[PDB]
Amino acid sequence: GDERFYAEHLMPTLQGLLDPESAHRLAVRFTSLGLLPRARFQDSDMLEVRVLGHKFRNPVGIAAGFDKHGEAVDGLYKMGFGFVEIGSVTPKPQEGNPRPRVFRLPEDQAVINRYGFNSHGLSVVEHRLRARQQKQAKLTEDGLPLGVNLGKNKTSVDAAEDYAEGVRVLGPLADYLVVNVSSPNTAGLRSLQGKAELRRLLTKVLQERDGLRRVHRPAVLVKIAPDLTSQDKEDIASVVKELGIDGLIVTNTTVSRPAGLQGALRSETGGLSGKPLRDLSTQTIREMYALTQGRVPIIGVGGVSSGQDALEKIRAGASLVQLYTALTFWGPPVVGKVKRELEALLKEQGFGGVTDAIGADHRR
Ligand SMILES: Cc1cc2nc3c(=O)[nH]c(=O)nc-3n(C[C@H](O)[C@H](O)[C@H](O)COP(=O)(O)O)c2cc1C
Ligand SMILES: O=C(Nc1cc(Cl)cc(Cl)c1)Nc1ccccc1C(=O)O
Ligand SMILES: CCCCCCCCCCC[N+](C)(C)[O-]
Ligand SMILES: O=C1C[C@@H](C(=O)O)NC(=O)N1
Repeated sequence: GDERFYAEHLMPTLQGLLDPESAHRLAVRFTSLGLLPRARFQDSDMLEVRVLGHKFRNPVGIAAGFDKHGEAVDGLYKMGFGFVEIGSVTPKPQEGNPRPRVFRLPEDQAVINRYGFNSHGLSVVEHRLRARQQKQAKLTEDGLPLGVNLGKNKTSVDAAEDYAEGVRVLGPLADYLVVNVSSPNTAGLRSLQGKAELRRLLTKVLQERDGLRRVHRPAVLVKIAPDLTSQDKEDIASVVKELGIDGLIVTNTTVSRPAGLQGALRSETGGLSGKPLRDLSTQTIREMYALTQGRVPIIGVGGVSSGQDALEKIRAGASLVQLYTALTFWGPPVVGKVKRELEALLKEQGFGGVTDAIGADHRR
């Protein structure tokens, strides 16, 4: 699990041999078989966070979209992530967009994808999680929670009902649910982010959640785009506080193309992730934290590949962070790297632990 060997040799060679979707599929397969490094980094108490009704032994999770179908959850904990989010899962199976649909921008340390919610569907994922449900219960009790990100089918005629089905089927199996209302790659999905129908949508979601038995009742979070107007964000903050949404995930990929991208493939359609997204997502965290008065837990995601990247989102108001794209460039060692650097920076800047640092920028 040597960071330099993966970063300088293994990964560059893998990317030379495999297109990104092939690499992704191979990585999921290897991970689910435990064929990858087991974290030697043992988490210190400084990294522990309590939010969303759970203990997280460290604040660094794997973002949705890597393990879309729930196949590699245990290998991902083994890799050192403090929590795992699977999905997005749609109600029925669907294939997603035609290939190629994932693109590498090496010069920018970025990826563009237009997968389009390729999904095994709720039923398959349900049985997959049921097969390890008790193992997960112990992991969660141990401080390693599981999130499930819910999507909707391309041809769906009623978006709210798709999400409602997801709550009923996978909600009993998840520590938290994510209503993904921010994918760049499904027609019309992102406009579920406007006020009146976001309120209608989330009201129905929360009602379905509340109808689940107490011990099987997940937290519900909303995952938003980096691409929202001031008005959108203002409206989302309002609805979230009004309905009692448990948290926000900030952010999904961007449909923007920031000035300065060098990759040959920069003009491919889809969502951009990685380094070019980093500060855009950090600023969105900062804004949503202020609009919710620091009362609504935020998971910060976008361009995290170092302890500094993570701490900047934490200080901006994130209680937890996720990464994905950094894994595709640096490989598994990046997880321990981020955790180790985060702990060092926390001591360095005088924080007793992660919890003390949450939102710290707003208190200056
Ligand atoms: C290949 C790929 C597939 C993704 N699939 C999903 C998805 O299915 N559901 C979702 O909510 N986010 C998905 N995302 C977005 C990530 O969860 C994350 O929000 C985004 O990539 C920003 O974090 P990062 O810069 O560390 O990659 C995907 C991202 C990538 C790169
Ligand atoms: O996931 C990996 N690679 C990978 C390689 C290793 Cl050696 C380990 C792990 Cl977990 C993942 N790669 C990707 C995942 C999603 C989208 C694009 C890629 C890519 O390669 O461009
Ligand atoms: C029966 C429905 C089948 C849907 C399959 C969708 C593509 C799944 C490809 C493997 C997972 N992955 C995200 C790594 O491409
Ligand atoms: O939420 C999502 C969906 C994913 C996909 O296209 O499957 N692409 C993304 O970048 N974010």
